[PDB]
Amino acid sequence: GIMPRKYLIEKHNIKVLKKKLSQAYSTQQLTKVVQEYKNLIQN
Amino acid sequence: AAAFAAFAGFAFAAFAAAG
Amino acid sequence: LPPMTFFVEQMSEGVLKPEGWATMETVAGLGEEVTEDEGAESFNHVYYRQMYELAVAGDPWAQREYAAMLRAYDKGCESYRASYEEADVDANVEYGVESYVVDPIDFGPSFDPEDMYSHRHAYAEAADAGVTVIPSQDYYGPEHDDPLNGIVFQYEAQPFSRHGWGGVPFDLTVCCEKDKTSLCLQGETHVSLVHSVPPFGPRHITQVTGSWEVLRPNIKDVMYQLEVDTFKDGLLGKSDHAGCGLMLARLGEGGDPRKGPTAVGVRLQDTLRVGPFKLEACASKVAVQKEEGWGARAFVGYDWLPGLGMAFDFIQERTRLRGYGANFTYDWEALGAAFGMEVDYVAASESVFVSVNAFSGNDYRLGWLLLLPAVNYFKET
Amino acid sequence: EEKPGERSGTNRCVEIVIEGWPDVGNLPTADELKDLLTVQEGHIFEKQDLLDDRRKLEIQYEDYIAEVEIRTEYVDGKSNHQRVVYKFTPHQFRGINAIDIKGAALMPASEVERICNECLPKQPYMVDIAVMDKVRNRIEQWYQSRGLPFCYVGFFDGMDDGILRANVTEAKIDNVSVRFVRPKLTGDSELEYSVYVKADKIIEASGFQRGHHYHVEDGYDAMNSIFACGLLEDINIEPEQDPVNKINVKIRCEEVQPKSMELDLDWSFQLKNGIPSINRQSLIPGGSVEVSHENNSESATLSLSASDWRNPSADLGFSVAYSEPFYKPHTTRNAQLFNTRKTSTIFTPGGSEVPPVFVDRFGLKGWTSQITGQDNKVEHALMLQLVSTLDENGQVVAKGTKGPPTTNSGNGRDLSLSYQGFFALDNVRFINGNQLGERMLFQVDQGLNPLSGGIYNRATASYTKFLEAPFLPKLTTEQLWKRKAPNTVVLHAKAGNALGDVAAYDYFSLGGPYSVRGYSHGEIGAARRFLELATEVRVPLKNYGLPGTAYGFVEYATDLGSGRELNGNPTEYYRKPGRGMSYGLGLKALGACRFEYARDCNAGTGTFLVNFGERF
Amino acid sequence: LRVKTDKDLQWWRTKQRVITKRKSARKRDRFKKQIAVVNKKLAALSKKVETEKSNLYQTLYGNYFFAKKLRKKISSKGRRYRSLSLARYLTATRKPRLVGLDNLTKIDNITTLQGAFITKEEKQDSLNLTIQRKQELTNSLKKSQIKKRSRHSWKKRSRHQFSRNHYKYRKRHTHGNGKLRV
Amino acid sequence: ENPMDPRIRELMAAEGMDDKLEDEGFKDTVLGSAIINPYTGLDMKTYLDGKERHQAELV
Amino acid sequence: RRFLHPRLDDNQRRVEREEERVWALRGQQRRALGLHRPHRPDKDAAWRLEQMYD
Ligand SMILES: CCCCCCCCCCCC
Repeated sequence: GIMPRKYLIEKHNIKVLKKKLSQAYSTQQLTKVVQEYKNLIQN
Repeated sequence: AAAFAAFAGFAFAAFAAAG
Repeated sequence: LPPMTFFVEQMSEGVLKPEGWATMETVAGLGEEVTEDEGAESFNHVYYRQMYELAVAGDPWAQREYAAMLRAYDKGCESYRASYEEADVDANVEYGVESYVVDPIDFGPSFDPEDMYSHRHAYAEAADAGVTVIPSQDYYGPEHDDPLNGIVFQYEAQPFSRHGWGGVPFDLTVCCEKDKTSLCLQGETHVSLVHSVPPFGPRHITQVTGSWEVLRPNIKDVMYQLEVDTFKDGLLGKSDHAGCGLMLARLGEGGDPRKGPTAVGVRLQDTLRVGPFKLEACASKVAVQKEEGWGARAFVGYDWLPGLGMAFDFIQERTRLRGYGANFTYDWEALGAAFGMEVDYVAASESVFVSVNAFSGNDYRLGWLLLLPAVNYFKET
Repeated sequence: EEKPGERSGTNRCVEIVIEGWPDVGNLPTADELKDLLTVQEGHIFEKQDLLDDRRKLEIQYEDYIAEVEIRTEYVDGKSNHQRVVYKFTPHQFRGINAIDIKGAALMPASEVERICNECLPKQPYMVDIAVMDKVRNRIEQWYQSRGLPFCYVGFFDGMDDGILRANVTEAKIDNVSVRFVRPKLTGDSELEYSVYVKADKIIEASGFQRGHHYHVEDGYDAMNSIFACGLLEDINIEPEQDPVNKINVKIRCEEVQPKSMELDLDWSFQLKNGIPSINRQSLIPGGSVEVSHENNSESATLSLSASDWRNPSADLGFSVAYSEPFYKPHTTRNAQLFNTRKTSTIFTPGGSEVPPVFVDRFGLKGWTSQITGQDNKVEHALMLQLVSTLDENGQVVAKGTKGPPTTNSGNGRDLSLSYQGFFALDNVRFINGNQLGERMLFQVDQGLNPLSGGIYNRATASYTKFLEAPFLPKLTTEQLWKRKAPNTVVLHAKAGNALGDVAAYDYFSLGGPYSVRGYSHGEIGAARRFLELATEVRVPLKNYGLPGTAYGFVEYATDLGSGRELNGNPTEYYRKPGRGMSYGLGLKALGACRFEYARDCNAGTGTFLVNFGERF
Repeated sequence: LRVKTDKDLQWWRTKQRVITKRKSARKRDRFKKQIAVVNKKLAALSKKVETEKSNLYQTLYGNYFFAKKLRKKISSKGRRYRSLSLARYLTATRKPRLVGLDNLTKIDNITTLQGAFITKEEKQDSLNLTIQRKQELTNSLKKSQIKKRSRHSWKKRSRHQFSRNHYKYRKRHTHGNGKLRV
Repeated sequence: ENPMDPRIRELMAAEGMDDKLEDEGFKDTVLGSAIINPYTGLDMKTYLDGKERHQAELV
Repeated sequence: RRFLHPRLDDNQRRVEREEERVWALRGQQRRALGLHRPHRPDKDAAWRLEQMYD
């Protein structure tokens, strides 16, 4: 009975970043910011 | 009625061929 | 040569729609169950052709898509081959050597033995041939022989297609009646061409039809007809189903008219929604070699009264007797019965014809309702 | 579209490695599963493809597999080519040692041993959960092959002791019920039912006894026995499980309403100007009024047609149909009153400009037809009909004119009552598309008319033999049993003799496409007695791989010089009494269509012809 | 001059009778048009939009100007508008019979001497056995009986009569569910 | 931004619908026999599912 | 009536014999695996079933 479950922290971080950028009425920065964050994950 | 029918047919054919 | 009224009636058939492409079920779904919907099939055709072109160009994704399509097509073809082999084995198992026989055509009641000549029409089932064979029945036949004279062949194909995508729809029909005295040969062919699809543009279709008739001993003359029709949707709106057609008829002895009587006709067809009225109109003009005839048909519907059907017809001879006809149809359900009425009004002859058909399946109440002709019938000596 | 095609590129999968895939064998093998993936060797891929493949593999194989992981490893750093590895982890049991099957009394011990030997686990530790499913599948397959659908594996026990035991639970028929329903007729497009033969009789005919296994053939036989009654319209049988071994069989039956009525009405109004006048509308045309009553079973269809109202005595039409399907065990009796018109060719043959004449027969015929064996038919008919002759327009013609008499009365219209017997026996069989055997056909027409028909006796006998060609060696289709149509020689003999006084309408003749090829109907002769002999050679083209067959026929028709004996000597009038011998060669295409070129030695004229239907 | 804002399926059903009868509503000197040149045999070129709209064709692989091996024909559900079939006429009357190969009975699925149905390999084995032990070339019962007219007069007379009566009551030609599906 | 394939999504939606049907059937066959409010025929299943207003409107 | 009447009847009787054979084989199918009787219909039902699809 091994039922896998994954630790989804990066997904939550991206969602929170999107929410924070939405609350500031700066959605045009979204694709600028989130992408950079993803690069920070890679290296 | 002949002239109107001929003109309408010619115009419709030209419009269909243009596109 | 038939009168211009016949040609004007032929041209003013109504709103038309040419036949589209045919699609395989195994390849389209990549081995999965699919449903039916137009626009998603011609899209698959043109899309796979474009992806083949791009893969030839060098795009890796197009190559991957085409490879997947090829794998699915090969699997489907092998599955169909295996199914055919299994079906043949099962047919051999059921009947060891006896080929399947076909039911003879039932002509009807007569004073001759009804079971006679049944053996003549009972033949072994033919193979999976492309052509389709139908027998033709004449009006009056020999008293002591079967009344079936002549034959008609029907064929359909979609050639110039690669892997079941694309092609040119093509239909053929040939009626042949050959005896020791007479000869009747009537041929007809249809060809379809598609220019664009909704995803890649508008719906542009062109249909070319050619029909020839030969009656050797009686007429000793042949007749040729060639018509080209172009259909496009949304010409003046979201959807109008605009169509324009041109026909040429010739009665020459052979090939070119060679001074034979020619006739040229042109037709226009369109449907439009204005307010509560969805009107479909088809108007044509024909000129023979020098009278000119005009014809127009219209279908009009009212959404508040969907049960009523209204059709209008207007035919004008050469200048100039104008014939106008109006037909109304209605239906209702009576007590255990259904009654359908039709009213036809013609102003040229100032005549009105009313027809009421009745069907009852529960009891014979309508039979007891109508008993006047029994009293009306008198011996009168 | 393959691996060697694109050796170099970027982000291209090189190899697909599958590890951890269970080797039970019920599931598709490793290569079969590889062939059904989105990622392909030598093709570009992205993370979306991996996610879709993982989700699809998890969904489609949920039960067996607990988790599938897809990983990518660089074959070389600079090449950017990668290898994709799939790892499967299925659900497992901590320990399984032996397998056993309990119950399943009907299953013999041999199958019990076989299924146990089939599913032996290799290792007693960490056994996957596929073994129990395999055992269940094998048992269900065996029982379904045996024909019992409700014999199913109950569940599994013995897991505490590590003994995978499958307890098979069988089922038996317990309760049988019947319901009576009647469907109504309306245009709502949603049928409504009203709930209401003896029920005990239905149960007895079905023969569903309690405490018995249920079989599909049993259901088919019960349905056949219940539907043997002609009164019933629709039947339905359903063996539903009782909420476990009890099976409740529900039977639903609906009868047929025989009454049917069709009415028509036509109106015509002379509008002129303004509102029309209805005072003169005493009556209106009623078209055809059809009344049908199916009810044992006795078909009864009356159709009376009036051309116009206020005067039904003119242009009236009547047709009556009666049929009794269950009057006799192997025979059916029908009676039809109707009219029929057909042109006559024997009376007015062309070979000249002789105008044809149209015979019209209107009357009643009552006949009984029986199908004995499979290919034997016996028909006995008594018919009384008014026979008239009309040429072109509907005008009675006294006699034929280019003059031979048209009928026996001489007025062009008479009434005849006669008896007709038809006997057909057929041993002909189609093997590999070619027919062999024998066929006899006898027709007798006796005019018991003593009322202008008079005494007449017409006898026609036709014998056709399709025999294997003596010269041709035996084909492989007979010995090897398997794919060749034997060569055939067809010998046909037709003899027709007439005695007494017979009118020109029913006079025997000679000619026509069927009787003798190459002749128009009536060209040869019109004599009371005749003899037609046909010899044909038919060879299939399967040896050359070409569809159709090739045949050659020679036919000879002799009137025995009876044209002079015929009343009026019609053959002398049209000056074509010569006996004929026609020979021709033809090809029969797919089906029954034949295209043959035939030459007649009487005039030395050869002609092509195409015909539909078998030659004999 | 106002459009019916509220539309219902029953309105479409009512209009469908008019749609179906518009084909016969066309009346002229020759009534139905599209006749041949000098013969009464009507041409197949009746490309009415209503008729051609619910037309679906398939390119079936029938193998056993280029060769064009594939064959175009109708298959599966013919109508473009799909509707749920009425739950009736499911049961069918069938008579048990013997296969030409051997004593193997054949009612629906073929059954061997035992209770189990015949397998794929068993059919080939029986065929090989009958090839090895062929006999009775001609003196045997005739399989594939030559059907004659009036055969199954009960079936030809009363089978599926209620469906025809229901169709005569409806005269709609489209059951309605296909419209919702599309 | 990498979404699931629409075909899989629709298939799983249909499977979830039939699973919901099975769950409703089990809940009915387990709890629907009891009576909570005899005046309105309120069974235990609807009461414990929070659908009391459904019964109130149905009456 | 001296020749046609017996001959065809013979074939009919022949067919009947073959029919019986089939049922015998069906009995064997019911004999094995302990299956119950297939409750074959009577000849009165059979000749009526001739008019049916059978
Ligand atoms: C190949 C260019 C696309 C348009 C072709 C139109 C041909 C038909 C026009 C003349 C007939 C009315």
